[PDB]
Formats: sequence, C-alpha cells, structure tokens
Amino acid sequence: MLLGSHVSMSGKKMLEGSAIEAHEYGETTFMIFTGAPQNTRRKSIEDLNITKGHEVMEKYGLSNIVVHAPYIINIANTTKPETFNLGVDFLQQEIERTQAIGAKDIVLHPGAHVGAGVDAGINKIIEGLNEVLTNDNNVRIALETMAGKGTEIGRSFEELARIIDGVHNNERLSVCFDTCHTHDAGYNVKEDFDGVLNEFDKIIGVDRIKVVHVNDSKNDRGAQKDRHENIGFGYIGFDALNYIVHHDSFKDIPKILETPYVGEDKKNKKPPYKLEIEMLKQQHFDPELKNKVMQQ
Ligand SMILES: [Cl-]
Ligand SMILES: [Cl-]
Ligand SMILES: [Cl-]
Ligand SMILES: [Fe+3]
Ligand SMILES: [Fe+3]
Ligand SMILES: [Zn+2]
Repeated sequence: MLLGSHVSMSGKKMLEGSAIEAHEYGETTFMIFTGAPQNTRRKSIEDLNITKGHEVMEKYGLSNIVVHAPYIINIANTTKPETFNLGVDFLQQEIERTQAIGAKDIVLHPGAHVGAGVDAGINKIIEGLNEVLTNDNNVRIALETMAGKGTEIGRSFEELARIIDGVHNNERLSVCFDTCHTHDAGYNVKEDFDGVLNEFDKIIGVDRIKVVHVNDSKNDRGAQKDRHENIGFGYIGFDALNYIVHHDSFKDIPKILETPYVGEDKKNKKPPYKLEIEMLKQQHFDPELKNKVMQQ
C-alpha cells in the first residue's frame, strides 16, 4: 500500500527531513515541493541532501515519491512572454532536480488562460511542454485534474487529453487524479467511481494515472471550489475515499493526502495525516478523528 501525504521540504535537512516526517506519520510514500510552493527560488541539487534522504527512505521503507511544481507556474499564459518563459525554464530545472531526487513524476497544474480562452491556453501549454521536454531525462509531467475555479485549464478529462495529444510525447506525460478536484468539477467519484474510470479509460487511459491525490471536499459535487476536507468529514465521504484508496486500478500508484490541518487557533494547527492513514489502513471511519488530531 503506497500511501502518504504532502510533507515539508525545507531547512538544512531538506529531503532528509521530508523522509523523517513521512516515517513519523506512518507513510510509505510522500510528495514534496522542491522549495517554497509559491515561488521559483530553488537550492542547488547538492543542498537538497538527497543521499542522506535516500538513506532514511531505505531505512523506513519509503519509495515512489512525488514532486509537485510550484502553484505559480503558468505555461498557458499567452500574453506575458516572461511568465511563459519563466515557467518553461523552471520546469526544465525541476525535471533535472526530480531526476536526481528519483521521483518518477512532477505534478503540474496545467495552467490558467486568464482571458485568452481555454483552447488558446491549451495551445500554449502544448507549446511550453514541447520546449520543457528536451529529452535529457525520464521524469514525467503529471498533469493534475483541476476543480474548475477561475480560468484553470484541466477541469475535464477531454482538456487533459487535448494537451497530451498535442504534445505527442506520451511517455513523458501522465495524469495526477485528485479526488477533491474531480468531485468538485462534477465527476461522480462518490457514487460511480468505476464509471468515472471507464470514462477516463475512453478519453485518456487509466494506465496513465501515475499519482493519486486523496482529499475529501468541503463542497457538493460540481461546485468547482477546490476546498479540501479531512477524509470522511466532507461530501465525498469515507466509504468512497476508502474504496478509491484500495482500488485495484491504483495498485503500485502513490496515493497522497493533501487534507487540511486541524485546530481551533491557527497557532495550534496539527497535521492529520498519521491518523487519517491509520483510518484508511483499518478501513473504518473514526468520527473522533479531528478531536484526536488535536490531542497528539
Ligand atoms: Cl499501492
Ligand atoms: Cl528532459
Ligand atoms: Cl455531493
Ligand atoms: Fe496540486
Ligand atoms: Fe491535488
Ligand atoms: Zn486542490
């Protein structure tokens, strides 16, 4: 069972600290940004502390880790060449870092068309990915299913398919399937998940899902809000999320929790991952989970 969460990548320890945190929460995989999620400033590969990080992963049985590109990348921007070029340049270096880290996939929000229209944005994403994928490496770009807020591209499987077919470099592309996003976009992952996968197989191919993000949602299906909720406390519910986590189609695919911290005061927020993972592994919902997280 490859089950983990987002973990921090910071300080002097960097990847070593990430692996320590993942083991602390009982994880067998984890996801990291290579630095701050909201900027493109990045440390050297040497400073990422990869050798020691790998040592800790070997010690604790962690594998199949995932990288997420910063949220501010927008290679769909057709008006500002500098934003497009920064995104392309950054992802080229991110591929190099990820190849050194040993992750197979970088999760990328496809982009936002910011008024040019979805199809102009898709055309620009294709252009950008063709420049990013210079063939020096095996790391894939895993396009994330998006919830559909604002001018985000990727709310539907068809949009992702149009990007993939446009790039025409299929072994360098994959999909990250986020349960909150697909639910918020309108897919019936709560009550007809196998039907959603059948549609996905027709349009993209389920074999191309290489990362799964496991999130409940604060909103009902189709609301397009992208507000994550702890497992079982939102509108998707535990029965559906547990089914997805254990689904045979996602065997050997990392499942990554991105659920919110719990707590009354922002000063006293605590991570829910250790207890959510225990709940998923035991396949039984615990209504006291949020009160227990506040007690750790
Ligand atoms: Cl698995
Ligand atoms: Cl490359
Ligand atoms: Cl719903
Ligand atoms: Fe994401
Ligand atoms: Fe996600
Ligand atoms: Zn989200």
